[PDB]
Amino acid sequence: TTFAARLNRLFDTVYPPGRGPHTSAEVIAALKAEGITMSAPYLSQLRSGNRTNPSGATMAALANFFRIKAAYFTDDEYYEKLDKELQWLCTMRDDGVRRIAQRAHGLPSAAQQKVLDRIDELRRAEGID
Amino acid sequence: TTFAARLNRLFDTVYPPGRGPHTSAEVIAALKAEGITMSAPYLSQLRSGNRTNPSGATMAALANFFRIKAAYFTDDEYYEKLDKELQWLCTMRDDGVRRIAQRAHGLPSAAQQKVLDRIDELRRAEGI
Repeated sequence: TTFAARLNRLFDTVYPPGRGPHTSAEVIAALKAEGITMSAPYLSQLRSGNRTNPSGATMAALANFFRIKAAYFTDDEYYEKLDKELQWLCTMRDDGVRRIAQRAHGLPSAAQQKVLDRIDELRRAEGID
Repeated sequence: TTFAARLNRLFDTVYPPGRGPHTSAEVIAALKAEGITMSAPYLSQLRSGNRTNPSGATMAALANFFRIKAAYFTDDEYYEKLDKELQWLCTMRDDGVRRIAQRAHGLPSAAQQKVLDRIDELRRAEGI
């Protein structure tokens, strides 16, 4: 929940289909495309963490870039109100979870539950739980 | 499957997190902000299909907004490779499968397999 934390978070979960995440320069690019002078290193130093605490414009820019609200960055709660769906994304990019979802999509609720229950058996078994 | 639909297919699949599908108006405005200009009711009739076969450049600026490639409208290869994969959501979203899918993410490589195995063990109990 540093700046660079929630920032990179975006960088790793929000991006167009058939496609990987945006580059820093891809962001910088879009930033000049709406007329915004942010130095490309000024992205890096902030993603690394060399001097956190950026200004609101500096924040609202890249919130509006990813097309989410900058309350994400400020309000610790919206961060959490969001991150659910936001995590949820990097969930469904996972083959395995895909395969599973696919297969178990045709069982009855009753049988799909055993799956859910079987799932639990294995997280416990891994020390996940 | 025609532009008026392919463009309508996009508003209803591609939209940002914690957000509703994209709006035509906010589509026009967002382009304008680039310095890029486009009519409101052109698009409206465009989406109605009351004016098809648009500028090669009209398609581009428009894909650019949705952050996808322009081929989505021309190239059906890229398309089917998408919208059916874009069709993943509603079938794999809010189903109850939601939890099954989101619990299962944490799992290790071997574990997910045991779950794949467990499913056929359950399908078999019906017919497979």
